[PDB]
Amino acid sequence: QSKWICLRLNDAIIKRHVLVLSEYADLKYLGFEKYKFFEYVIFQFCNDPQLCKIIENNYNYCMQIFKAPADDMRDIRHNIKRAFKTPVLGHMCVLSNKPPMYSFLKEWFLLPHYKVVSLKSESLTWGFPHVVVFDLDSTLITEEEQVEIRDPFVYDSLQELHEMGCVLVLWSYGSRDHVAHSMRDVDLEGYFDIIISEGSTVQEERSDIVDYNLKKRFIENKFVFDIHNHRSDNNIPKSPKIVIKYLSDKNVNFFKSITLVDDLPTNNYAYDFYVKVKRCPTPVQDWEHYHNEIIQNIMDYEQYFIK
Amino acid sequence: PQQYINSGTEIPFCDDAEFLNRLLKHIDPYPLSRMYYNAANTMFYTTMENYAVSNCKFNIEDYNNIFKVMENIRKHSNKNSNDQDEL
Amino acid sequence: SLESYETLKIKLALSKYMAMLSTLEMTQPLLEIFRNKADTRQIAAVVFSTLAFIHNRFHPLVTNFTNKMEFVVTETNDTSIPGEPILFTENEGVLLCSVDRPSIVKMLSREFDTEALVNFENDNCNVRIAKTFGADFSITEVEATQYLTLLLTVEHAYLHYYIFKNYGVFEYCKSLTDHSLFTNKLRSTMSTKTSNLLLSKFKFTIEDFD
Amino acid sequence: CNKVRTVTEIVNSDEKIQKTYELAEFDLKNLSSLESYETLKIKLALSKYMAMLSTLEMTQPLLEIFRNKADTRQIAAVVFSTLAFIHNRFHPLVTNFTNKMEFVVTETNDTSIPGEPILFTENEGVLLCSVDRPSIVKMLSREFDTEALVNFENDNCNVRIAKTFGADFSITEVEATQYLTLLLTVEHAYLHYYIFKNYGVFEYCKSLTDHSLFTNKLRSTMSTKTSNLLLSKFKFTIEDFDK
Amino acid sequence: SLESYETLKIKLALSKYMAML
Repeated sequence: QSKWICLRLNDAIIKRHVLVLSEYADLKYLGFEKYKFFEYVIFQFCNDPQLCKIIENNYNYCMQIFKAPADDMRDIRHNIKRAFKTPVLGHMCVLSNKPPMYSFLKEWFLLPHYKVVSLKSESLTWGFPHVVVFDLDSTLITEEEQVEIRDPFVYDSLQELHEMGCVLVLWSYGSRDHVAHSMRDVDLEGYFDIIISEGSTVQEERSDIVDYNLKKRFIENKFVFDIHNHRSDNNIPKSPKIVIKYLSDKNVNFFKSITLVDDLPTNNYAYDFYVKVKRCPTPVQDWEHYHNEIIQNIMDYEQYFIK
Repeated sequence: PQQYINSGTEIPFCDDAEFLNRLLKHIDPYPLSRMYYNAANTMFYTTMENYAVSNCKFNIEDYNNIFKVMENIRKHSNKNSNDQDEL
Repeated sequence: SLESYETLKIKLALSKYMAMLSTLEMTQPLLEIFRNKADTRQIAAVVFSTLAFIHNRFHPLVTNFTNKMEFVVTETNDTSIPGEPILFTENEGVLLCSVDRPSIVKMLSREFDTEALVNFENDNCNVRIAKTFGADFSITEVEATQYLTLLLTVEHAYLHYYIFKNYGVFEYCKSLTDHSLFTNKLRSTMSTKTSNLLLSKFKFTIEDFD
Repeated sequence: CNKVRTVTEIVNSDEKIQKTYELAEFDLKNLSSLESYETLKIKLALSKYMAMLSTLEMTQPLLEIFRNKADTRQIAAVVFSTLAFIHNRFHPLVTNFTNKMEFVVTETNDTSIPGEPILFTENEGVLLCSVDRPSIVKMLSREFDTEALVNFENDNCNVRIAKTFGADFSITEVEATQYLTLLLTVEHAYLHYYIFKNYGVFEYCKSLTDHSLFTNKLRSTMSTKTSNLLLSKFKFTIEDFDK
Repeated sequence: SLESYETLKIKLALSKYMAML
């Protein structure tokens, strides 16, 4: 629960990317010119009013002041998109000069600043992309072990979504094996963008190849996850870390908004939108209302603010 | 710069629809692809020339990799598009 | 072809192009004008109209292309770069573009090629001998081909222009260092008419020697 | 073999067309323009230097100066200016140096030296230089000169036939051409001057016992910019040394 | 570098010395 402040760089020499500071003095860690890399930069509100006064006297950059008691990633994003009237925001830079312990945002991509040069743009969409992420084992499939397409209308809706550029990101928690069968069984991949498996579990991380099935080009479902929280509970959230990682692997570096669609609300750590799939032992053809919901969710920013 | 008679913010449509429709028709037999080939080759050839006329390297590779690159049809369905029900 | 009507729709798009040209007070075969020094103002105005038409087709929903734009025909190879006969720029708040008239003319020179053996539509006695038994408005094939080529030219330019408009000079540099940001993309919004845009219609690659 | 091949195909594989070409003659045009503008650059540099000299109150034609021997003033001035220009072309930084230097005209054959008309004594307390006006005049004996000549060529159909198809003080050229003589001479001298100015008198024994090896020291030393050595052949019969 | 600003600090001490003289 804190007041907050943000730089807005005057000359957007690099766009969209934003940073978070532990010190007003961190400018010294940044040195010359590199501030021109970061369109906006958030800092916790000054305790001493003289700091804010000197800031107010500085003309080198624009700035904003606000409250964000809501210590949440997506809520902060929403607030900032309001403040600067911008639908999209870049990645958050980090340094070995360790960030302020705003670790409530822990689960996120962190850019070690120098990768800024590594920031290629990408072809993959001519519009700014929306993204939707999915699961197999109990998400949208029929509950029969031989799953069925709930609706061929959905089957073609898959391709239709390309009209809007909605990117389609399956992460089955189930092993690669059932996906290996599913692929041959139904060319949803022929309608569908990105696939991942093995998400079921988290491993006790501590400091102490699949192509052969049919000559595929598919990912090593590597052990990229970590304990991350090391606490007495049993949650396997969908991971923006891995997700964005794969996105930048696809050179996907920006997005409008991302929705998770799954049967498990718990994994949603404040995703933009969550679609609790209605588990079904029949092809329900319920997709019509799911469509409508998602469309309205998209429209939310037609007003320039999600609400 | 001076070479701009800017502010000509016309949004023309010049709806000589049927006269243009008939004038089109005497172009119909021309072999579309064979004719297009001419322009395509010329574009490539001049672009090629200019890099040598500035002693440039060239990534013929990249040229192929980028220009006139071919997506892939995959859909099993149909879509609605513009047309004119003239007359 | 069962797409023949859509090939005709593409021919119709080209016909709309050339009709808009003829309507905009075209004086002489444009190759002459481009060979000429004066009336480069007129050439640049025509190009402005061309950009407006392109934006229209791309995005009919929005009628106004842009209020104004600034123009510079360029007269030397040193004022140009290979592959890019047209070059958008922004100066100190001023949006402007420049063009290599000599290179474009030299391109127009090479259009010599003309019909050679290919597949052809049905010729039959039942077709033609039927007519033989009984039953300026002039534009030659290569003539129309010239305007076609000119139209096709500006596609690449328009794409760069839009990209720069949306992503600034830094991504302008990105697109120029690597146009492979073009690579095989129809993914867009609906208004972008991306399938309608002529990238799709036909494809090429170098038969890589060695 | 570089018979580059090209194929184009319409959507739906409706038709495919092929063509093929070769970089030949493209490379030729490239080489043509390359040498063209580089030669232009060298010509511009020559003009620049000569023009600069023009400021220096040429009461006399260049040759008259050396045909006189009463002066030393004008001579040393010209020489110093030449060295300045050379150093400037090696160093895009107009500058001044140890602000004491001086000169002598050697005037007897019996004070002359083989090969080099110029020499520096690097620090006899301070830098000093000596020059052979007699030999300079001997170079000035330009009754040598005549233009009407013919260039060597080779393999013209491939190489040169392509090149076949392209196209008061208002003083004449021959003298100007002669300027190049002292230009190149002072270059050769500057080489040793720079070398020993940077390095040992051992490698000023060497470089003078033969020039030869100094290529090694020039390695990593050259400014990454060429000088005055375009036309790649410069040689005679050699095997005929007939020892 | 994470030392680069310190190298700049060395530059600063240098210039501080320089300007006085």
